[PDB]
Amino acid sequence: GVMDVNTALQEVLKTALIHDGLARGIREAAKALDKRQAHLCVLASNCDEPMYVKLVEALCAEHQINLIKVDDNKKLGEWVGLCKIDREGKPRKVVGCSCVVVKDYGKESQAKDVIEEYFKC
Amino acid sequence: KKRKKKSYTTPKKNKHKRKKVKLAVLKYYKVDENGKISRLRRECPSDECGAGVFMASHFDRHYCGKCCLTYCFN
Ligand SMILES: [Zn+2]
Repeated sequence: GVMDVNTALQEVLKTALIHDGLARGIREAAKALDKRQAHLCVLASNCDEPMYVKLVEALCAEHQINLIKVDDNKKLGEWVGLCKIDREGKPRKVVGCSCVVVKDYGKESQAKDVIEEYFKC
Repeated sequence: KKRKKKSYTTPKKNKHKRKKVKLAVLKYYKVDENGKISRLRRECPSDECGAGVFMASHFDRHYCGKCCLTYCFN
């Protein structure tokens, strides 16, 4: 029923992870942005380094790509598969670019659609 | 059958340890106060070396690292 951003993001990030995409970390996410292979950016909050977040806003703005501002980067690490080991490990991933469409070539779920619906307004 | 006793030739060659650099902040420069990023490093002019990759700037010459393409300052 309800598919708010904070629950469709997990679905879209996972579904991308099965089908490549998901450029994790500031490096290679900046590469996806400059190379213009990106379709969605997920910047995490509570990032101490101001230059980090400011530069990723700059990249997204100039490249005209949507930007999601989630909190608790560790949760982003869970979502993008950085955790592994059941539910242990958990490195922070405070930025991620969803290459080859917001969704992936495997499936086109409506959870992808809610993202663009929320971004249109 | 005897021990090597190779202390004559060197005292063990040290292996290379890559120096840890924090981030790639020095490459891009938004800080235009108007969200205008300026790239502080050249980019590579090779086919598989598009906008993502950059080229290093030594005291002379420009070096890629991916395709090892070099442009001397001169
Ligand atoms: Zn190159």
